[PDB]
Amino acid sequence: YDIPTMTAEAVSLLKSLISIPSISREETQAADFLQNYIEAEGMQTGRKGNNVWCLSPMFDKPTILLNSHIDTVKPVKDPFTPREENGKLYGLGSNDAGASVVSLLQVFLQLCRTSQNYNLIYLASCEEEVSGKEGIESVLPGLPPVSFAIVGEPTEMQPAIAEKGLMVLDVTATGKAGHAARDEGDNAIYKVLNDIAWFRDYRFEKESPLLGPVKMSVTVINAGTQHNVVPDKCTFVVDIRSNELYSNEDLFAEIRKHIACDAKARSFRLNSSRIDEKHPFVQKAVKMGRIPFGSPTLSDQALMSFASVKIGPGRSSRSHTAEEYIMLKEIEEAIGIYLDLLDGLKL
Amino acid sequence: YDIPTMTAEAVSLLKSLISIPSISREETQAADFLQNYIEAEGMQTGRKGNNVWCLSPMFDLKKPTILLNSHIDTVKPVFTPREENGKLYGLGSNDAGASVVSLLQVFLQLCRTSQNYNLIYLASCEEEVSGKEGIESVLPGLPPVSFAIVGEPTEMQPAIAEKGLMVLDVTATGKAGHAARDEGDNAIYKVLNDIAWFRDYRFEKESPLLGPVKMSVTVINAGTQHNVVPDKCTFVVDIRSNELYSNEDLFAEIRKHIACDAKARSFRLNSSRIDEKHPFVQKAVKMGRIPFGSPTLSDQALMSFASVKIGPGRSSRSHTAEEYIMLKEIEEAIGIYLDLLDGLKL
Ligand SMILES: [Cl-]
Ligand SMILES: [Cl-]
Ligand SMILES: [Cl-]
Ligand SMILES: [Cl-]
Ligand SMILES: [Cl-]
Ligand SMILES: [Cl-]
Repeated sequence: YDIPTMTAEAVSLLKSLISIPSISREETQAADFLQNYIEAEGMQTGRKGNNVWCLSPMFDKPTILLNSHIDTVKPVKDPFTPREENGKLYGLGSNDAGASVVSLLQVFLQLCRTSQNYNLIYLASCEEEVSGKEGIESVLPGLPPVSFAIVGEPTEMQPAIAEKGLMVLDVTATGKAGHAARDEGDNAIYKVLNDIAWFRDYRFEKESPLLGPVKMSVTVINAGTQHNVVPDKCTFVVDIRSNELYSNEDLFAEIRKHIACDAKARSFRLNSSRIDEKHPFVQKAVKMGRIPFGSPTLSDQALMSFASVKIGPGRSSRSHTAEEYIMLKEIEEAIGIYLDLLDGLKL
Repeated sequence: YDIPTMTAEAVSLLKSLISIPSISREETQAADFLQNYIEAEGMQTGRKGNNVWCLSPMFDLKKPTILLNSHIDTVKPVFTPREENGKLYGLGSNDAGASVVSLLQVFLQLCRTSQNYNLIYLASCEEEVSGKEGIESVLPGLPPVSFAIVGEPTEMQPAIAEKGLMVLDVTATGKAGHAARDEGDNAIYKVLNDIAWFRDYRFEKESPLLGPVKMSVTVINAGTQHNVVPDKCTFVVDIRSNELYSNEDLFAEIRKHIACDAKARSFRLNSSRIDEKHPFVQKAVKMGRIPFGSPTLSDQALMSFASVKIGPGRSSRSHTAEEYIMLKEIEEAIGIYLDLLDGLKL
């Protein structure tokens, strides 16, 4: 396989992508450029919103989905004009997750000219950064059944075989009005003090070797208006991160048995992910010296019910950061590693 | 003394004052009128801002001085005086024009008699908002005050104790970071034990007149987005002392228990007290008056010397729609004030 030519082409397509603003929900022009780029490779695409896909020829055999996102986080030097400096390509969305988008497509295109035991689907999803309803969630029900998926996010090409989920809970304590200088009222602030300590100290029974215990964090609180008015109402927000041993639904039910104050989940759908260690892909990865781990960062894996693994070029620490960059050498390395894992893989 | 004549003159001045709008900080015209009135009575006045005072004749520093005080400002309407059912309506009639007019008549009469003490009459402004241009601006400039009488609606019963006010802002400081990672320092978790402490602690000294120091945590705020560990959390504490502590005494104890940066908006609105064995108090009790403790702030809070709060009307009427004062209340006040002060061996 011609790695240097795939790398040189992946890098030019990424410069184009960095130059096109593609913040969550305002990704139309980037999606245009992507679709029109693939079309020029003799491939017939599919589209829904700013989500673009491409099925392999002669399908339906197990199917492997190759996926990453084209939306970016808002900025914050340089704007989004690409710049190269002694091996580094600077740009918003270069590390998270552009580098993965350009590598997987080059790999998809090369593998479409080889004889494999599986069908292959490429997907450039949108609204990943805000967990948006018109992202990946809107496309899965139309595509053919997915047997296995690779999600491209920066993991220094290490296989993330477990990923924490996300659930946000709004809790409200209702007290009673009064004069603070008198013997009147029910203080809504006092009512939530034990609740907050419980959120910080409670440990769910099942603990994961890869993600440790379920994590819960009280990160926003509000109550009261002026100093001589009894606070009637108090609201707080809990950010909850399941391990792969629990659903968001299992956690909410447990929590409602210990907390008396009204509590509501904003959603239950962004669950944790898991893939069995004997899975053929995990097994070939390990035989190639890769070290499987568990990721604390949410991705498009959370909207996938089928088995998946998170593995892509770049590093976590550069994401959502000033002067974000990807190394030309990391893209070269990613393409070659992706090719070795997939070529001759039997599910 | 001619009590009926004094009463008609006091009631006549009260009408003229009600008609002049004097919302806190905007009492210039009401103070102009009042200054002129006092000058026309043949008394030389003193003035600073909208505070008007005058001193008894032959004032000497070898005798003790009693200060008579009330305020000319009023709260915003909830001003044309009407009379109906032996009762005078208008903004500032109960709180506190009725004391203003009564104390002035009492002052002008005692100034023509021989007493063991000197007198100062003071009409202060900005009381309702405890403003800096009010009584706080005047006191350091006057001669020494042995004790003062503050005229507020107490039904001519003496308030010998008054609560103070202190507001505290406490801030916990942490460190930001990602909530799903092993990062940051949560500023909200830092304040949990503190808030329980403010609600459960009881100061050692309780008053029979005001009960114990009261503290309440009434406002809390922290955080912005769910995935970011909060690095700041601020809350507010409303604290009302009894007469057995200054606000600084309360702050020093609080700081021994709370590590988080805590800052008072001010210490200056302290509790007040006058000893039960003070001669004025003993005279009142002898006349069948019943001393009590008031939970309501007044200009007493800015006086470091001993004081008693006693005036015509009832506090239930203050700050209310259709404010009034019974004419019989001005008449009674004048006579009670004169039985108390006339011949008092200070
Ligand atoms: Cl997501
Ligand atoms: Cl109040
Ligand atoms: Cl952060
Ligand atoms: Cl998040
Ligand atoms: Cl201060
Ligand atoms: Cl005393």
